[PDB]
Amino acid sequence: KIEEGKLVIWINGDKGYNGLAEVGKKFEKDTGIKVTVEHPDKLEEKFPQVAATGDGPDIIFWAHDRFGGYAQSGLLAEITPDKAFQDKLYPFTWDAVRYNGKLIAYPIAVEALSLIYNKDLLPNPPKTWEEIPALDKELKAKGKSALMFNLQEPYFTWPLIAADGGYAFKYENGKYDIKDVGVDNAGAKAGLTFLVDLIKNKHMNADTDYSIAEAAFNKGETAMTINGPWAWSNIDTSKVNYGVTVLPTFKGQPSKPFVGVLSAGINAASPNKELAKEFLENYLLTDEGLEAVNKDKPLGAVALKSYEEELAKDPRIAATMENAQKGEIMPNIPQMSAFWYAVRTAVINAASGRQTVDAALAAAQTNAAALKGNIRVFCRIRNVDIIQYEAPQQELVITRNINNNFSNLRFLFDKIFEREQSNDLVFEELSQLIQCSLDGTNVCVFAYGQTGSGKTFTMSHPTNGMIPLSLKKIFNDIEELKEKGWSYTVRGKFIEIYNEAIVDLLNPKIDPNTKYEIKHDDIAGKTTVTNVSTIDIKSPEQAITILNQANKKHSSRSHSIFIIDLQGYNSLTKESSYGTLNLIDLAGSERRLKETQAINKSLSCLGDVIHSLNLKDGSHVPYRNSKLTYLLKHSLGGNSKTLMFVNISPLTKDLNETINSLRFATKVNN
Ligand SMILES: OC[C@H]1O[C@H](O[C@H]2[C@H](O)[C@@H](O)[C@@H](O[C@H]3[C@H](O)[C@@H](O)[C@@H](O[C@H]4[C@H](O)[C@@H](O)[C@@H](O)O[C@@H]4CO)O[C@@H]3CO)O[C@@H]2CO)[C@H](O)[C@@H](O)[C@@H]1O
Ligand SMILES: Nc1ncnc2c1ncn2[C@@H]1O[C@H](COP(=O)(O)OP(=O)(O)O)[C@@H](O)[C@H]1O
Ligand SMILES: [Mg+2]
Repeated sequence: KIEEGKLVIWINGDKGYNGLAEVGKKFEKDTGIKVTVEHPDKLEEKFPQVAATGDGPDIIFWAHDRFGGYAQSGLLAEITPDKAFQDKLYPFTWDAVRYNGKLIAYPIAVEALSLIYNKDLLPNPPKTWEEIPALDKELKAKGKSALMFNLQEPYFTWPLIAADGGYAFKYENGKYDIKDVGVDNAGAKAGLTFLVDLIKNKHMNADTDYSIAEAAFNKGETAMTINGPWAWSNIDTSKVNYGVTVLPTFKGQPSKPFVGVLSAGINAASPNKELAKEFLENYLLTDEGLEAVNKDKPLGAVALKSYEEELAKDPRIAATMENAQKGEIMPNIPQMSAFWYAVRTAVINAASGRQTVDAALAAAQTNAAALKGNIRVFCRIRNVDIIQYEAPQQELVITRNINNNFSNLRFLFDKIFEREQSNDLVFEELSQLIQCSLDGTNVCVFAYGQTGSGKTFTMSHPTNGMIPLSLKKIFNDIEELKEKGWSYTVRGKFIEIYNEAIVDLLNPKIDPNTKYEIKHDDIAGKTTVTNVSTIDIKSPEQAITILNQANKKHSSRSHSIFIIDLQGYNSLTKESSYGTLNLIDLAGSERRLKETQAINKSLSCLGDVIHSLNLKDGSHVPYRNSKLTYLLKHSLGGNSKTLMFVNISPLTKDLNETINSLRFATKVNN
């Protein structure tokens, strides 16, 4: 638990935490209340984790964008400033920390990105992004470079991506429309394409991160960088004469940075809430409190009117607010984290050359929007006492006549297939996902349910199972894409997981000590299993034959995984792609004890993993916990797409296992 009678504070490592610690010392000196300031890594991810338990800091600092999520999860206390105190802060800063009509944090300062330039290398910085390549060539001839900035965090790249029309959520009326996302529109593609072109032309390096960019600029090696107010003090102590100015325009339009309000929230589980308020209102949010923090790392444009007025003629702060005015305040809705995770992955994938700009943003768009989503769950009622069900719009309602009362259990699916609806109709939901794989976005297709429910019929029917149809579709699409300069190779692996052991179902290695280790490349997001044999697929018919034979050999008590790797190269654009389609026929889920124990653990872990992924909020994803999830790690996370068929029997006698299956389903569908 949290210690009553103390304050523990968490703030990010890039802010002036030593200055903040000074404030805590004054608070301790006056009140006897000890204040401890900490800057743990990934604290914005740890907070929701520990605070869910009733642990964590009394006070948490972060930009306002994260706080809506915390509030929706009940992790924050409503703050209670009176009107005399509210009047001391700008109204627009109070707006940033209001969620569902309630104030959920104290606003501290307004932050936006600006262009920072070396006045000696570059007396007249470029007004446009478009000039940068030529400027870089000139500087390179003096052993310098034009621009270096953090490319790992979408916060830094977004202003360019937004310039020509990109946006997170359409703003119409009160509400941000979580169904209208602007991540893959023409504006966003244009911006990201420009960024990627800079990298292709060697004006920037895909690997550049915060530390690299900072050392480069502060050492006088690059002429420009892009950063926020917190970075100024390190430049002050450097030898560089720098200026802070408006970001470059793109296609004549201003870059639009996301505007953040550094905010301080109170842990709902703190037994120190009144003390936290005294500290925040009477010590931090004062001229002297803010100056202590500001002198450590600059805050930007502070929320406190008196001190803001005092610093207003600082040209760096003026530049900050000009860029701010041109950008947009960040939404604080829980969905923002989904947005950020999605865009982070897209940018990294495009910038590194692993995926085209279009394909990267397409996948991020889907992950970030409340539409079809990344994880799709379907119920398939096998064709056939038959249970009494209705499938209204989609909802499954099962009615039991429990001697002698009427029970109605309800379950919500993306779609429900039932009597005689063919494999060809079901495959229409998987069909468009094939193009995703060809574009390098990974895909998993699971069939789940009790033995007899129809998993293998769905996945492996020799004419129209999901496997044969997927192979058929892949080859059709590959042929069409030749017209656009693409050539692809198709490789398959067929493996089985039984009681946690991997068996190559194609080439069963003979050495008894032969190991099948799952080995990830967390850089490229690739995975191989040591010693599993791969076949080069020349036709669907060929692969289907091999798989038919490989089967000629228990299946109901193990996972069967068919892994198709798609590798493309385009001779016209010189681009590359690597995508994986995983087709999984799961072990039966029905309730030999070793088998049973292992299956339950595996299936339960699968559900744990999918559920967390669906929260898209950064909760822990325990891939290690099973060979299945560990194997499929890089086709489950990121902007990967998953399809889950929950197969069920229509027989009254199977009602209990059907209900178990259906309950698993609602867990993974969120
Ligand atoms: O697993 C991947 C990574 O996940 C973690 O980072 C996430 C955050 O959890 C998300 O909250 C989000 O971050 C946003 C952030 O919310 C937003 O306020 C802004 O961050 C600025 C910040 O306002 C500013 O004050 C200053 O500190 O710089 C920040 C940017 O670095 O923008 C963020 C997005 O870039 O998204 C990220 C993922 O992109 C985790 O921390 C990472 O370690 C992890 O790699
Ligand atoms: N939707 C369906 N329509 C008609 N027959 C089916 C359907 N699903 C399964 N079957 C039949 O039921 C039997 C058992 O199905 P199967 O796919 O083996 O279940 P599981 O793999 O889940 O144990 C198979 O012989 C199959 O032909
Ligand atoms: Mg089967």
